[PDB]
This record gives sequence, structure tokens and C-alpha cells, in this order.
Amino acid sequence: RLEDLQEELKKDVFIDSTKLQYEAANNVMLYSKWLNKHSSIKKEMLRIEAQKKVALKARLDYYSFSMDRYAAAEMKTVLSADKDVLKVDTSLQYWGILLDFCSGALDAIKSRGFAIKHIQDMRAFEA
Amino acid sequence: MRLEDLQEELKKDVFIDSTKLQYEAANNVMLYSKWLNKHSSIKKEMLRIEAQKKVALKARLDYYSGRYAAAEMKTVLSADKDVLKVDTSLQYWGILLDFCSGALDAIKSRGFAIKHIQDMRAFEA
Amino acid sequence: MRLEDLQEELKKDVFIDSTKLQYEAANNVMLYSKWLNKHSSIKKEMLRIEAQKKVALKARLDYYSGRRYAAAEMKTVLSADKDVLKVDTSLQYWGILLDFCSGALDAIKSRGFAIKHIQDMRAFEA
Amino acid sequence: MRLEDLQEELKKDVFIDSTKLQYEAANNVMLYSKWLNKHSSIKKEMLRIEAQKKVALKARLDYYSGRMDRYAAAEMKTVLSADKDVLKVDTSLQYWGILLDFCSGALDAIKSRGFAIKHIQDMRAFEA
Amino acid sequence: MRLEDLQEELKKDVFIDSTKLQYEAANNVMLYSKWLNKHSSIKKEMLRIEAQKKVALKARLDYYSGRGDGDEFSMDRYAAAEMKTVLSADKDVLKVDTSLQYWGILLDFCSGALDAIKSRGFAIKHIQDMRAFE
Amino acid sequence: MRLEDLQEELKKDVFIDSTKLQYEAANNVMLYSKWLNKHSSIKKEMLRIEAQKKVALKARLDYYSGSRYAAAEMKTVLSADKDVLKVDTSLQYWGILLDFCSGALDAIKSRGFAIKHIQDMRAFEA
Amino acid sequence: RLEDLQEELKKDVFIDSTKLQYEAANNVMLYSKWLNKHSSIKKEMLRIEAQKKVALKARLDYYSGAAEMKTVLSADKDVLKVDTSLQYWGILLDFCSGALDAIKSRGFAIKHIQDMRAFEA
Repeated sequence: RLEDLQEELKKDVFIDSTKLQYEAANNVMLYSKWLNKHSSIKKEMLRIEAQKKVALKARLDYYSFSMDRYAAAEMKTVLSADKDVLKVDTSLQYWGILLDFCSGALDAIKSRGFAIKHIQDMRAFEA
Repeated sequence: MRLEDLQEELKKDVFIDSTKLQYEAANNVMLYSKWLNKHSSIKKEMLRIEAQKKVALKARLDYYSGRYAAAEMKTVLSADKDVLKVDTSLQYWGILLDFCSGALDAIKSRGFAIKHIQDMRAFEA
Repeated sequence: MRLEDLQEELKKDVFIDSTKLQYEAANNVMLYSKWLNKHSSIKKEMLRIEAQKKVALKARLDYYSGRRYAAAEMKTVLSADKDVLKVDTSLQYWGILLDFCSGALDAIKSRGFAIKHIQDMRAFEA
Repeated sequence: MRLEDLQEELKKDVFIDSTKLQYEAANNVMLYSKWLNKHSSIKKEMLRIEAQKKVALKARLDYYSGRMDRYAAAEMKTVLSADKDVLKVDTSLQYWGILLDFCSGALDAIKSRGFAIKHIQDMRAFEA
Repeated sequence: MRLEDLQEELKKDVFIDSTKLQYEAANNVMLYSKWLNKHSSIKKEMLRIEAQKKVALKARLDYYSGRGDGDEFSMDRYAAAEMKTVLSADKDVLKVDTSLQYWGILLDFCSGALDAIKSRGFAIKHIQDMRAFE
Repeated sequence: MRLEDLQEELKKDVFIDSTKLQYEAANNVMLYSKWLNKHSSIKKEMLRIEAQKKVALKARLDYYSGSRYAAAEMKTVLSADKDVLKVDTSLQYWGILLDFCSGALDAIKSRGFAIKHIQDMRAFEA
Repeated sequence: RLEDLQEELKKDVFIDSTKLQYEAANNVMLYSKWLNKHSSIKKEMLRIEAQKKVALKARLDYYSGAAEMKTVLSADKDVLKVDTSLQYWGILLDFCSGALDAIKSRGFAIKHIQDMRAFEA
């Protein structure tokens, strides 16, 4: 669910100032974590994307004598590759939204790491 | 190669030993090297498979052209079993390569984080 | 040249001799030079091969144009051409080498920074 | 000019005389100038050749456009790319482009050699 | 202005008189100014020429499009991609563009120059410190 | 405003009175303010003029879309438009002033550093 | 108003040498003051920027009933007004960035002058 990722990133970006020191190392770990999410979403999408391509050919074959005789009307009833591919594709757009969220997450962590260094510096400035 | 295994490897790599910050700085540059090497080898493989794919594409094009609508050829072939398989492979490596690019970004910023932490320590002094 | 051998060379190069952190600092700039030279020479080679490819392409265009391929297919088929595929494969390979060398130069520049950082942590230890 | 000779020149230039770390520091800025000068002049040459190429392209375009052999226009783009006179001039231009990229690298190199120099000076200050 | 002459000027400028390391430090900032001034004036000129170039391009487009350039007309009918090529070949346009690009080269040289003066200033401080070390 | 006059003013500003190295340090920060002020006001003006230009562009676009201007070429012809060319020339000119002022702020910051360095050479002769 | 920020910074950067001591502490307070200005300005611009996106979408609809769509919409009086505002705040923000740079280095100049005093001793 997207909301759960929103809540997760939200929780993650907050900084504990005394372990501002701890947080610097931990900052790189968030990057890793979200990178992993990123790749897995892409991986999933690729598989589903692959599936859609095959479904299209099958439906294409359906829709467009001498040679075997396949019953066109039962082909139509049984195959429903339109309904099914389209359904799965709707799902795929959902994942596209997730992937866009993960991109936002990495931009966020990179700049959080900078903000962290900045605050450390403004403190050193107060000194 | 498996993407999950690269994920776990990067995971291991990004961890920082606070007591060995100096070591980690040098090893950080070594990590940069390691992932750069992974990167180049993955792209190399993908390039080879890409050549194979260009050939599969030509062969299937021949099949479909009768050597059926001209326009449908693009769709069907894009969907061609053999082509779909080789293309799937190629795209998979493309995903690995993108992961390695992310990895190099990660190591570069880990190196910066390292400098930052050193600074917060000298500040504590 | 082999990409793997450049990988091993860079691998060797990035290793740091801590007592000759001092030596390495000067030696670090020399590494930059070495890889920059490699870098340029690779592009140079690729440019020559690229020129050859352009001629091959014209020949294949002639081949395909009949001087029964479809014009869009002309693009596809020619891209698939054995000879063109071979020369292009080579050219792209060199492109990979070039990208590796770009990575190498980034690597040495930051190794130089890491070196200064370590020097500083030492003076801190003092 | 030859690329390898620039490679050797940069090679010689980047070497550091540690006692004349002091001399080298001043000389370091002079190196920047020298390569900067090389840099602008190569681009200048390339610019002239680039103009020539554009004219050659039009000329070859005319040849190819029928204004000997009859090439389809998208294919005209391909064939003209094959243009021996054009190919020669472009190849040349790109060669200078290679030189230019090398000089950009060189200036980056001198900038950081200057930093390395300060670093070494600091390790010297460290032995104290 | 000539690029080679700017090369010689910068060459002269970057040289350091060590006893007047003191003089040079102040003079170093003055050099920045001098080249900054050069810099801006060069860009200014190029901008004027750039405006001129834009007009030439429209005129040549008309020429090439069969729309005429004064009492002169291009009996040729150019394809738009070819329009791009042919106009790129435009002798008058090529001349003005060549000029403009030349000034662009001068400008890039001046940017390098300002970088140079900035780092000469740094080298100066560093050297002062190495002097104090002895 | 004229660019040359800014060149002369900056020229005057960057000069250092060594005995009032003390005075100059404080005045150096005041210079920053002055040029920062110049800087912001110039961009503000250019922004207003930029708005005017955007309107001019639309007007000329209308003119050109039906003035017989070709649809693909519109960018070129308009780029050459008398009114547009005038307003754009102005705007770019102010852009030149802005870039000069940025250089100026860089200059004052480093003049401040040079000042600290010289003070140090004085503590140094002792 | 930008001019008023110019006058405020102008007042801020002037240095009282005897209260070089006072000024050092007051210097950090200035940093704070302008940092707060800075953040609040970005926040406002961000809010206005959101509004602009909606205005843009509305105007896009208007215009769609494509490249010229981009040109004309850029010319979009309502969009032009909101963008003008947004850019204005961007100018203020850049000014405040300059201001923070100014206070940081004024702080350095103060330490330096303190040192020349230490020099006569």
C-alpha cells in the first residue's frame, strides 16, 4: 500500500540530534533500503510487463481454409485476454505509482544527508 | 547474477564501522572500485545479448514477413516467444545495471557521510 | 585491451599504502594522468572504428536498397546486418571501456579526497 | 598536433619536485595558464574546420540531393553521413574534439595537483 | 581583440614576485577585477552580434523558403531538415556565427582566467604559510 | 545603468588601503551589502522586463499565426522579430549586469580573505 | 519588499568596534533572524507554487479547448501573474542566502579585527 510507504518514509526522514553522529551512518542505510525497494518494484513490473506482451499476441491472434480449425466463439469466451490483460495492466499502473514514490524517497534521503551535515555545521557555527 | 544478491551485498557494503572510520574511508574507495567493475561487466553482457537479440529480431521478422498486416508485425514480433525471451533477459540486465549505478551513487555519498561524521567527532573534542 | 584487465589495474591502483600516504598523494595525481591518457586513446580508437562503421552502413544501405526489404524494415534489417553488427559491437565495446575510464577518473579524484581525509584523522589522533 | 605528445607533456607536467614543492606551487598556476592557452587555441582551430564541414555538407547535400545517384532523403541523411569529403572533415573535427576533452581533463588535473601540493605541505607541517 | 594576446596577458599576469608576495596579494584581487571587466565586455559584444545573427537567419530562411531576400530569390526548394542543413551552410550566417563563436571562445578563456586568479590567490596564501614554516 | 560604470565602481571598490586594513575589513562587508543590493534589484528589473517580453512574444505569435509564417519555423522568425529582439536584447543585457554582480560578490569575499592573509603577513614580520 | 531587506541587511552589517564584544554575540542572533526569514519565505513560495500548478492546469484546460500551447500558456496572464509573484519570492530567497553568507563572514571579519587588536599587545 502506498500510504504505508508514505508513513514509512515520513518516519525515516526524522533526525535524532544526539545521534546526529549515529544518523550519518544510518543515513546511508536508508538509501540502501529504498534502493532495494526500487529494484524489486522494477523487477516485478518487468515480469508483469512481459506477461502483458504475450497476452496481447494471443488476443491479437484470436481477433485477426486449410489449417487446423479453432472455434472462434468459444475462443472468445474462454480466452478473455482483453479483460484479463487490461486488469493486470491497471495493477501495473499502480506499481508505476509506487516506483515514482521510491524515486521521491531516494531524492529525499540524499538531501536529508545534506541537511544533516548542514545542521551539524550550524551548530559548529554557534560554538 | 541475481538482483536480490546484489541488494544484500550492497546492504552489507553500506554498513559503517564507526571504530574503523579510517579503514572504512579507504575501503570505501575500494567499494567504489568493486561496484564499478560489476557495472562494466554487466553492461558488457547486456551488449552481447543485445547483439544476439538484433539477430533473433531479424530472423523472426523474416518468419512473419513470409520469407498478415505490415503494422501487426511490429506488435506480434514484439510479442514473439524467442524475441520476448531474449528481450526479457536483456531488460533484466538493464535493471541490474541501474542498480549498480545506484550503488555507485551510494558509495560516493557514503564517503561524504564519512567525512561529515569525522567532523562531528572533531567537533565533540 | 580487455575490460576485466582494466578492472584489475584500477583495483590495484585504488589500494592505499598508508605510510606513503605521503607518496600516494603525489602518486595519486600521476594515476589521474595515466587514466586520462587511457581514456583519450580509447575514444580515439572508437572514432576510427566509428568512421569505418559509417562506410559499412552506406554499403549495407545499398545492399538493402537493391543498389525485398521494407523501408522501416530497412532500418531494422540493416541494424541486424552481420558486418554492421560486428563493427558496431566493437564500437559499443569501446564505448564500455570509455565509460569505465570515466569511472576510473572519478575514482582517483575521490581517492585523493579520501587520502586528505585520512591524513586529517591522523593529525587528529596526534 | 598529436594526442600522444600531449599525453607525454601532461605526464611530465604532473610530476612533483618535493623540495620545490615551493617552486612547484607557483609553477603550478603557470601550468594552468599554459594548458588553458592550448585549450582555447585548439577549439579555435576546430571552429574553423567546423565551418568548412558545414559548407562541405551543403555541397555534398547538393551532390546527393540532385540539385548523380538517386538516394531517398532519409537515406540521403545516411549516405551523406557516408560522404568521403564530409567524413574526412568531420573525422578531423572530432579528432580536435578529442584533444579538447583531453585539455579539459588536463585543467582538472592541474587544479587538483595544486590541492595535492597543499596536502603534502600539510603532512610536512605534520612532522613538525 | 585576439585570443593569443589574452593568452600572453594572462601569462604575464599569473607570474608571482615573491617579495612582493605582499604586493601581489593586493594586486591579485585587482587582476580578478580586470579580467572580470574583460569578461563582461566580451559577452556584451557577443550579445550584440548575436542579435545581428538572428536577423540574418530569418532573412536566409526567407531566401531558402522561396519567400525572397530583397530582390533576390533562391530558385531552390529545401526540405525542412535540409532547411536546417542549407541554412547552416549560409555563408553570411556562417560568417556571423563564426564571429559569435569566436567571442564565445574568448569568454570561455576569461572564465578559465578568473578560475586561475582565484587559485593564484590560494597558492599565494599557501606559499606565505610555507614561508612562515621555515 | 551601464556595465562599464559597474566595472569602474568595482575597480574602485576592490583596491586595498593597507593601513586601513583595519578600516577596510569592515568596509569590505559593507561592499558586500551594496553589491548584493545592486544584484537583487537588477534581477528584479529583469524579471519585470521578462514579463513584458513574454507578452510581446504572445502578441508576435498571434501576429505570425494569422501577419504567411510556416508553423515549424515560427520559433526562428519570431526569434528575429524587431520588437521581440529589442526587448530580449535589453533583458539579456540586464542578465549580463547580473552575472557581473555575481562575479563582484565572489570578488569581495576573496578580497576579505586576502585581507586576512596580509594581516597575517604583518603578524609574521615580528 | 526587497528594498526593505536591503536596508535591514545594510543596518545589520555595520560594525561597532567597541562592542566588538557585544557584536560577536549579536552576530549569531542575526544569523538566526535571517535564517528564520529565509525559511518562512521558502514556505510561502512553496505554497504559492502549489497554487501555480493548479492555475497552470486550469489554463492548460482553457488552452486545450501543443508547442504553441507551451508558448501561449507561458504568456498566460493569470499564470504570468502567479509566476511573477513566485519568482519574486525566489529573488527574496536568493537575497536571504546572500544575507546568511554575509553574517557568517562578518563574524569572521570580527574575529580578524579582534586579532589585530591582539597584535598591538
